[PDB]
Amino acid sequence: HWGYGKHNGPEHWHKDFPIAKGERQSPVDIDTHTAKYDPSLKPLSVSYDQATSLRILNNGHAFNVEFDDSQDKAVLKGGPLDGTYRLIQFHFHWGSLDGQGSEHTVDKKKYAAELHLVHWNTKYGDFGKAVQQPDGLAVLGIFLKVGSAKPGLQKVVDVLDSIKTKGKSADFTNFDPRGLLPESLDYWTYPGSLTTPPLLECVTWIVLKEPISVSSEQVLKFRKLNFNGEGEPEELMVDNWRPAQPLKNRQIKASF
Ligand SMILES: [Zn+2]
Repeated sequence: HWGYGKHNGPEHWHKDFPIAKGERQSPVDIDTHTAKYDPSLKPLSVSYDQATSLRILNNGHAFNVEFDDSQDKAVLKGGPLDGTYRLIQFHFHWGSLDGQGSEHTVDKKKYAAELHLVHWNTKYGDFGKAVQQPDGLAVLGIFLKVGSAKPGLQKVVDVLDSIKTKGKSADFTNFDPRGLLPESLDYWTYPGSLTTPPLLECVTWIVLKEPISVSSEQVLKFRKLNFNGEGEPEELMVDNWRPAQPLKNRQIKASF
């Protein structure tokens, strides 16, 4: 029964998911002065040439664009990672206003939104097994600021009308996630968690330093989605972000 409201939001999650108060929760504030350059970090390898998108789903918390992860089609490797992580889905977190919406923050700065590209470690065979492992997932996080339109985002914006409410899905084949990336793959990395229930501590976070720019009209269309199901009272899908959690005994490493 979790969500983002006063009554079921992030301050409540710990009662059903006690790991909400654990030692490696996400997101976190990235203090750019405290993050250390780690000259031992490899460049990221983002291999999305054969990515096979299938479907877009409104799950009542966000929308997920789902990929065929039955083979090594779209993978993330290198950087802080050992082995091969397969893309399974991406989604966003966003605000009611342009001054909030990201989950990570940079020197306490909040971006308008944040893209998460979710990948699982192929050595665990399936996603459900991977989330039970401390190195099971790699999530590539990309900040969104409001400015110029992102052309590679418009096919997503265009289909949101068709998945307005919880449980609605649409075919979403032949979408190229390379169109969502910034120019630079410079990043921060730290060990953390899923940012929604069940809040499992299974994620190597890789957060790109360079935000992508989207237009006010693009983000306005995200804010027209609904948390509710069809024929229920309208609740706009906005402010689906968890705030920054304690860093505790963790160091954030910079690739640059
Ligand atoms: Zn997310």
